[PDB]
Amino acid sequence: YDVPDYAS
Amino acid sequence: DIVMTQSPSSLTVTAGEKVTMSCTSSQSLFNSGKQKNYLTWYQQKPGQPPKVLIYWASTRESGVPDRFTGSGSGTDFTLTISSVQAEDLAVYYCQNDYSNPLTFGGGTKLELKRADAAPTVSIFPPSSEQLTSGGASVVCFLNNFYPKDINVKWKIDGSERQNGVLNSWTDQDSKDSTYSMSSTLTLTKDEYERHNSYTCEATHKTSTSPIVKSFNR
Amino acid sequence: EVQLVESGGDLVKPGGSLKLSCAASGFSFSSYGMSWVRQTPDKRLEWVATISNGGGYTYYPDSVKGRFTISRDNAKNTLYLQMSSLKSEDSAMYYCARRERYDENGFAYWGQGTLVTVSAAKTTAPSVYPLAPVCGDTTGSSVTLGCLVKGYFPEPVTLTWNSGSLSSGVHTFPAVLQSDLYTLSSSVTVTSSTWPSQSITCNVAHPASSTKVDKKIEPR
Repeated sequence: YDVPDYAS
Repeated sequence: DIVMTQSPSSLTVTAGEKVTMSCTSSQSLFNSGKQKNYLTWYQQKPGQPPKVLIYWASTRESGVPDRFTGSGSGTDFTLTISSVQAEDLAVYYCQNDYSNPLTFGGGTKLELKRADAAPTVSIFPPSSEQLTSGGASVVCFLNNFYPKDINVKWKIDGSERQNGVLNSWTDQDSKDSTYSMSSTLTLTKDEYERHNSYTCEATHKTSTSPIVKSFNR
Repeated sequence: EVQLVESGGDLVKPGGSLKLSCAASGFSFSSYGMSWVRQTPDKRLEWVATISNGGGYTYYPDSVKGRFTISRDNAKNTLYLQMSSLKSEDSAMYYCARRERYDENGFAYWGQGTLVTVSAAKTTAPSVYPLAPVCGDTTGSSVTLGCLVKGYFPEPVTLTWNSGSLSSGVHTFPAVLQSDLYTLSSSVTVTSSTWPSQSITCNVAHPASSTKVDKKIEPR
């Protein structure tokens, strides 16, 4: 579960 | 890009005194989702990679000394040291951490108050050794002034001069809170010797009128 | 201790490529995402590329897209920026900071940069000129002396007075760059009588051209 960056 | 503007490029400061600094955004950094403005403040010392003091506008890092209060929300923002220490004189940045591209704010540098001093200007002719190669740089050192706001104006034979002046300047000095400047005018040997007087004129806060350092061949 | 340790930032000609590595400890690299961040010569720092914790999600600015790629290696447990097609304005120090996943609070963990310098300039040694006054006593009855180092590339030179024995008096103005080559200067100050009686000499080392040189400040 690659998680999108929080600034994405 | 969400554009971060830092002001002022610098801020003088005595010690044990409250200082505030700013940053602003074009857009806003606040999301409703989490409930936070994502503007993170950083601090930097030469040699040292910057570090996180406040994150989400307001919230101080682990270890960050409690003088460091956060604030600012939306688009204008603030960094507030309630009581500055030697150990706090450094460049501070701000950053949109809200959304890519992560932009940081230009810089606000702390440099501390000292009493006024005027420079000890000193002019130097091109070393002969230089001229023996075909070049001729006049070095005018300019030392120990405070504040940093200074002119220097080269002038060949009363006429003003601009092309060929390169200027290095130092930071504030840690022993005495002083800055220094070196202005240097590099001409060729040929232009150098169709000339006679040379001056480095100098204006400063203390300089009632401008300190002049002429030599003359 | 989390540890991010960078390598790869050399002096390559513009149009060339450079690869940079960044090593991670004190956490499971796989759980957090890495970023690369450059600090330019006038010291503004700017985000180069951001990845995620396994990959896929790759993020860059428009300055960077096309040329640079951020990579990952979870067993070698290392972060890489492949930089390619280098413009001179890329010259910056490159830090691998990391993305704070759970918390959201910036880049609280930075490695200690790997300086990328891209120049078509080539290594020319310095010109050390001894700068004595036609004798001016400065403060008290002091005398300012001085040295100017013209025309060296790359960096650094290093400039002492009497081998560092003379530590006082001197200011040394930073390197600055004339014909895409640099210039540095300093003022050693002593109280008159030291000079011209007692030696004062400017020593200058430019390690990339192998030049140590020393210049005696001198009337005749």
